[PDB]
Amino acid sequence: EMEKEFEQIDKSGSWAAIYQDIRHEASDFPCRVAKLPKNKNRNRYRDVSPFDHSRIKLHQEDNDYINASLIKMEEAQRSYILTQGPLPNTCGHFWEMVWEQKSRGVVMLNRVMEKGSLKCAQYWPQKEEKEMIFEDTNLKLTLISEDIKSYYTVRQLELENLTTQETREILHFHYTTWPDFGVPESPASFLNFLFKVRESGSLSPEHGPVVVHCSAGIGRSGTFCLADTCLLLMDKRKDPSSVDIKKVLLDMRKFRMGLIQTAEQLRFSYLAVIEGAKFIMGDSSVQDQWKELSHED
Amino acid sequence: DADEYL
Repeated sequence: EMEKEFEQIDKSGSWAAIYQDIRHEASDFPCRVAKLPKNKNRNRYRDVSPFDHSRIKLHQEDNDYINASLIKMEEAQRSYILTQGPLPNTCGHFWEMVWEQKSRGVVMLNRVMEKGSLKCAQYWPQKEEKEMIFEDTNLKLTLISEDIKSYYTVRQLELENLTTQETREILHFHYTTWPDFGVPESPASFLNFLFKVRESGSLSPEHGPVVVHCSAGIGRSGTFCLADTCLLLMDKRKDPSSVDIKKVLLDMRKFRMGLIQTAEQLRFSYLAVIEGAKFIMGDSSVQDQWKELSHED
Repeated sequence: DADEYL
């Protein structure tokens, strides 16, 4: 019973404690490749590595390493690629991962700059006229269009494998309004952003896994994935009441470490699922009842 | 504190 738990935990102020218990129980698997000295420069963070077992292997015989993990939610029937914000030398690898994994959507939960610092490189072209060519990986990236809404931007990018003369359309979902500190006070904008991602077909099993990133690819990306998977299971199970966000979270941490970085992000995910479930579970009156909330013109 | 992360 999740509404219960939220109130019960908030009233008692045991968020850190509930959270820390999840940290303590979190799985732990080797990250051998990630720690190899030749991949030091592919890791934005030394303390944030993909497990060897779920890491995404680039299909280059060169060095197949990218700080990216495959989160496969078996019961939820959805896979996500959680990755760090590309570094300046790993932007070609990122797009190569996108390409080789058949990903249709890329979900960015951060801004290139946050807290006065760079949390991710400018890995996509800001201008239609200034396409980017990834020479190391031989990919061409072109901004086709963008749709700037108040809390997110949906971009239509064109990824061209220059080697095969083959082109794909990549939808870029960029939640631009996540605050520098703390989480959104309401899950409204995140959830509406989540539903457009879903609505685009980017998360369908017909495509490769959606590529979700933030700066380290664990906190906000974990929020996105946890919330989306918990929403999948509720509106799938005999009783939605049976979905346990902590167990969902722990199954996700089997695939990538540290998903959800603060007790506030864990609380934000409980908020998000609690609110997301209300709207879909049975308010026949709406589906997307995030008018004023997300505002929209 | 130092560049990387937790």
